[PDB]
Amino acid sequence: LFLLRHSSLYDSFYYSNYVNAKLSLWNENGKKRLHKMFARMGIPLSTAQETWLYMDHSIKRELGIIFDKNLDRYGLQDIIRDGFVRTLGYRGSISASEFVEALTALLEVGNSAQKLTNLRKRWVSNFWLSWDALDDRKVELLNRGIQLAQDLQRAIFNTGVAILEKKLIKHLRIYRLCVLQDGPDLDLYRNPLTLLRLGNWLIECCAESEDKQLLPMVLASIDENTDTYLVAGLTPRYPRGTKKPILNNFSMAFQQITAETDAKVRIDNFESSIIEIRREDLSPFLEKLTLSGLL
Amino acid sequence: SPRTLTAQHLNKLVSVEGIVTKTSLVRPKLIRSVHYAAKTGRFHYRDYTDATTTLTTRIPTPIYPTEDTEGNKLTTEYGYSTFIDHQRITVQEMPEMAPAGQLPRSIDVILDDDLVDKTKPGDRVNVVGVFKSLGAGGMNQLIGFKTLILGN
Amino acid sequence: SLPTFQLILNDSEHVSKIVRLSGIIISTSVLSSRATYLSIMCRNCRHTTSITINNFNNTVSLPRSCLSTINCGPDPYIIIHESSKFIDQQFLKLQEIPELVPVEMPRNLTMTCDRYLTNKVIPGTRVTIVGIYSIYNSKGVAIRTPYIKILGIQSDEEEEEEFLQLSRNPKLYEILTNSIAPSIFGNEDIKKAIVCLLMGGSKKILPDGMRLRGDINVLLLGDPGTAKSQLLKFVEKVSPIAVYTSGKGSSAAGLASVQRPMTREFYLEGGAMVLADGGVVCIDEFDKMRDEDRVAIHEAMEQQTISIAKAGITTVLNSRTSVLAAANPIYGRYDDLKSPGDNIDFQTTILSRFDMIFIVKDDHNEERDISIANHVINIHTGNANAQNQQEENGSEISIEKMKRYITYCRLKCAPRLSPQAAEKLSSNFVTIRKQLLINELES
Amino acid sequence: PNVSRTIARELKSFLLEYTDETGRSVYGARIRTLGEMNSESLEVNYRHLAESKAILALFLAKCPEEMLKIFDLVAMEATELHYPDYARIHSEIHVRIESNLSSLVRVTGVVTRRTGVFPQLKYVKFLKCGSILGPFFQDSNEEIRIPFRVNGEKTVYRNYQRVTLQEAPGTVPPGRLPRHREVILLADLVDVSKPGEEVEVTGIYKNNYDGNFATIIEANSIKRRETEEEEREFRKISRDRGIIDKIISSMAPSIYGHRDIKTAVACSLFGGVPKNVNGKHSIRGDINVLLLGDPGTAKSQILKYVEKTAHRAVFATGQGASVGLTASVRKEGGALVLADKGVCLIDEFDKMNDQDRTSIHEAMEQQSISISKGIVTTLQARCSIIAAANPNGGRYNSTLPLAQNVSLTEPILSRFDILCVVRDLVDEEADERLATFVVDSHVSPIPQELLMKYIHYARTKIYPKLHQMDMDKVSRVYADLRRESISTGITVRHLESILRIAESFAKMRLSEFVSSYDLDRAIKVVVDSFVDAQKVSVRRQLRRSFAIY
DNA sequence: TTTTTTT
Ligand SMILES: Nc1ncnc2c1ncn2[C@@H]1O[C@H](COP(=O)(O)OP(=O)(O)OP(O)(O)=S)[C@@H](O)[C@H]1O
Repeated sequence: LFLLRHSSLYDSFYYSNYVNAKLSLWNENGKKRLHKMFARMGIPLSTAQETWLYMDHSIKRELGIIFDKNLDRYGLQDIIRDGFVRTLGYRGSISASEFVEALTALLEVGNSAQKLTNLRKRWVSNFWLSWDALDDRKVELLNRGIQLAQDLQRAIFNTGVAILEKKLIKHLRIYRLCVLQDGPDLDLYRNPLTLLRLGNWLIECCAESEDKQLLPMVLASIDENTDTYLVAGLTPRYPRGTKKPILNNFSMAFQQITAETDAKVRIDNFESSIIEIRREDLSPFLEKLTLSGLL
Repeated sequence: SPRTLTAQHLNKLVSVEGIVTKTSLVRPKLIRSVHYAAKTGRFHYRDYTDATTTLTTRIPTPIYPTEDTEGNKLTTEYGYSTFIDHQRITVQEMPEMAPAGQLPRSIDVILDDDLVDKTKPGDRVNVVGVFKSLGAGGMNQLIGFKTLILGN
Repeated sequence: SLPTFQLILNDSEHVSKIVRLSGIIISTSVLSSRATYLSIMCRNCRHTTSITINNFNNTVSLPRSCLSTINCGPDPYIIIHESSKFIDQQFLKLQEIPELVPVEMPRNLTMTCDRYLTNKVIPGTRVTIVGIYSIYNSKGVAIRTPYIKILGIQSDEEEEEEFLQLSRNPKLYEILTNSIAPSIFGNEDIKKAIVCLLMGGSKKILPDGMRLRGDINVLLLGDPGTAKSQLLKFVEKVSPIAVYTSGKGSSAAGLASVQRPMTREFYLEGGAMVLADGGVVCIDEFDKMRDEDRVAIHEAMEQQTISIAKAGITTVLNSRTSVLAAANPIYGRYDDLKSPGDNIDFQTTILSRFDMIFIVKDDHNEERDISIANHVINIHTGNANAQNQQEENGSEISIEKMKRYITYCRLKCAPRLSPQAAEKLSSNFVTIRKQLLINELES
Repeated sequence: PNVSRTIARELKSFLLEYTDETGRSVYGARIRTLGEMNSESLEVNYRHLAESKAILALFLAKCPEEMLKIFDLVAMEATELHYPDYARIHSEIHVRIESNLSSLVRVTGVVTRRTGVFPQLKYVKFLKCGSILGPFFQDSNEEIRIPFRVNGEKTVYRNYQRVTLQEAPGTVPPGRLPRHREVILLADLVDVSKPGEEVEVTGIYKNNYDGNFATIIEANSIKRRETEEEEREFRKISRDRGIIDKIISSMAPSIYGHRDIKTAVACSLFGGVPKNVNGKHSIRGDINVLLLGDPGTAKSQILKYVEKTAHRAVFATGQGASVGLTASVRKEGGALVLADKGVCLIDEFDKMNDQDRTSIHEAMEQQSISISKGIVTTLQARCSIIAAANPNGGRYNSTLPLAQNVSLTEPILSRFDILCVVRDLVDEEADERLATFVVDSHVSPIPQELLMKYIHYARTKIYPKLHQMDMDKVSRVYADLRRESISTGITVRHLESILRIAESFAKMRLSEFVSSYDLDRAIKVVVDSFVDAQKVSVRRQLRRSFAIY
């Protein structure tokens, strides 16, 4: 479960990526199922809204037994793990995972070609704020990023529901393909990492699995700078059922299509999975991607 | 000032300024009684105090006496029996002195014998006296300890 | 002398528990007093003890024995008033929030305050109060009124550094006209006069028997559909203390209050100009209003002196307000097609007692029309005008910032005009009066 | 009666296996949803109890007091066998249901003034015999009286309220005077009514013990005077496409035709969204309907259909005969306060004074009216106003304009959004159809129960939004409609009406996204409506309304 | 024995 210590157990599941597809939180059907899980927990709705700090000690000590006695109904039996927890004493303990999510969120917010390079410069500018953020004693800045992580996850799950209603997915046999050509709050989508976790949040959602044949997803967005449309590769996530050394596919395909006429194509992105392409030329890029399919 | 008068600037002599308003009624009060006994042919003596007059917390001695010791008629006398008038008035502070925008709030000060009917409702008066708090503050039988001002 | 301190920290489920909450202050009380330490006395045997008390909200009382035995009985103890100690008490009363769940009449509660919390907030703020929801009994069905004891009220140097930084930029006037109404395009003269209203002019305390007036007045008579209504609402939201009124007829908002009743006492409750002494008054529907207490408004903006000579009281009080108008002429846009007067049916002396008079027109400009169209579609959908966060990064980071700045601005500077500029105005008032001569005497 | 011990086993043979309409244990299927929502209330229909075992109906009229005490506790243990940890919520569920003593009575009335909510002792624990006495029951409106004394702590309370109720002025025999009776509230029913309402309560009737007999009604089930498969079977039908014309076809079958004005009225009650920007400002959330009548029209019958189907409707009279829509302290909210998040019905503007002019003025513009009264509050009003006017002299004078035809002023019209106008001309076949459908009236559309679940379920849930790629046509529509109607003489509020009307069509499909079809229907309803108000020279406007499509 | 209405 995500944002455990600084937020309500309610919002924790509400924004939970793992709980998302299994409970179909975007749809209304699982909503009552979620309250049903709390009805098994015997927790009042108002009790779930309180901050973790002020909740009763009984509710604390009995939390894991209650989890063992309720969550199994929905197939959540394999969750509890012996993961490490830091003790800094007086200001309270935090699991390494949560601090990681907050720091990476601090990386993405909390901050012709000259504007794009200027923005790239600003991305590097935000790195030193993170390098400075690695110290334990400098908590002042850390709490801002900790809360902004919640602001992101809110926008993630929101736009996610928007995508769920239109069903823009092209369920093709070769690979699934999608594109977000328009939507609210597109500025946050500039960071590749936004789309990295965003894609991950989709990839586990559309296919739990949900048999059969997990397929890769395509994603892109652009606002200005003449149809930049960053398209980052995405790979399916197995639900524990590395079964095979599959890893990735795209590097060879990118080398094959970039070896063609490659007009306006920019490999400027350091990571091989993401590339900038004109929409005009993205359509044939897709055609060439579908066939000849290297996979 | 009456605005910062409570709790501290308490149980002392306080100089108060303000407006004379809503003058109360004049009633006289008895202090020293004179009583004549018929058979002994002598006079007597008996006093009574209240919280306005003593300024010190003394045991109150209130009933008008008759037939004290032997059976002699305690005929009371007059003229020689003393009296003192009594009056209470309210003084709110000056309105221009008030905070940003509010209804001014007030207290009251009690006068004594030679100063009865010196303030009519509607004048400008400086007042020097002593902040006196009387009454059993709810420990009688819900917010008590009502106030006034003496030695004026 | 050193008493004991007081710490200050910040329904069936809520009886007497550590709960924080939030509401709005309905009405306070007058500073009252309970007792803290007190000594008693036996009136016959002269036996004295002393008791200090803290929780004045029933538990214990005075005994009825001389206590030297441990018959003077019953209660012989007399409270020594000359050797006692006291604190202050406030007793607020709070009103529910006007934005959520009034689907009713407003409900209320009873507050009670302790030592250093007294006399702190003048009513009208939107505040949070940490409390104890306890129960008392006073005025066989076990009817008890509940209450909340108040612990830790919270209100509504480096800032001076950024204040001085913001004071000297020569683009401050325009950046403030980029701060008032982001939802409203156009109407820039109105958009500018609001800037001057929230600051307030000089205040003269002359040897002359009167003092002059500082705050200004805003009129918005004109054609409907202008959304001058949204502008006056946002004016109320910006200033720290202000009264917004929509017309002459309410559900519940009044204007010198006359309250006659318990103990058969007359007392002064309040009103509306009283809350806005030294603030902004917004009056909508200037022509939809009656002449019943209008006279108080015909004077409150000019000499700051409300007189009351009724059955209860006979005082002369203060009112340092500023009134903001939003009228509608008769028949809409046609009032300017006949003679240019013909607007207030009574007379023009009220307008002479105002400061600024603006006329809003309605002229077709297709580019302006398309711009006002897509500007407003962008306001509703796709948050295009709402880009503001990079604008926050570049201009006017907050509204609450503007409020803190006005609080700092009003009492610090002592403005006055300059002597070399006075002859300019003296030569200009001549030209305006001549302008009226030209339009008047020949016509 | 001690036999209720054995009756507790058998009364659940009715609870969890009530087989009606092919099984469907409504109680057993309901309990999982009751503890799901933590409502601590169970509903019991007197029909089902009278249908299965009427011995309990006898146990209602003869002894309603201890029967509930035996019934709710077994409902508690019957619920806890279903939820293993429900006792952590409340652990107690209370249930709902001279010849009048000791019986349950179905009672009508109107709510007079009332009091606040105070807590009342429920558990009583008591220095004589050393320590405390022990727990005892807190009798309702009576003491325990087991030397000792009740201490402040260790006391579980319960919220209390008594409600005065007086007789309803509607079924009063004409000319007589109403009388009073007492109603006391308990736990989940705390402060349910509100002044200015009617009510139907299910009360048990008692009387006082002795004074040193007044009767008191304790009430169980408040119902106001008029499920999972119920919304999903609902969604199996709501997925279709042709519900647009069908709504108007299912709106009002009494007068048969007039689909345009009926669709506009059907759109009005269905609602709009004000959409307050986060922190910035709120615009407007209502649809304004004006319907210029004609004597000789059953236009009033339509608005009566509006009042019976809709949520909160108070018929505002023609001239001062009633309620008065402006709250005022007199020897207290107006009728508009009653209609919050509802639709009000105000008509005959020809005979309404300035009081109504200020109230309606402010309410449809930005929702809140202020005065020159000794109390200062800001109560808002989110009513929806539907009018029904009447022309001056003739029903339609001449080719002269609408503003010349009506006797109102321009800004009051400016507050209005849609103008549906009917026409009176001699049509032979329309009279034939009219008389024949009248005969049918004295003899495929949605049944009225489903449409009422439709609008109530929709307005609490459907939240329309819009994208930025389709409003450019709309921008062009406003630009041409304003810029071309310059020669005609126009409403900027109608620009906001475009989204606020068009959002209801997405509310019709419950899709949350505004398709192009919704904007096209909104344009095809608004533009021609503005067209219909002119002179015979409207042929030009007809000849420029092609590009409009 | 005085404050909000309406014919
Ligand atoms: N830029 C805008 N210009 C005009 N109206 C707008 C604008 N943006 C939103 N609005 C809305 O359109 C409505 C138009 O009415 P107003 O501008 O209030 O007209 P009005 O002149 O205030 O009429 P009143 O309030 O009786 S004087 C506003 O109340 C808002 O709801």
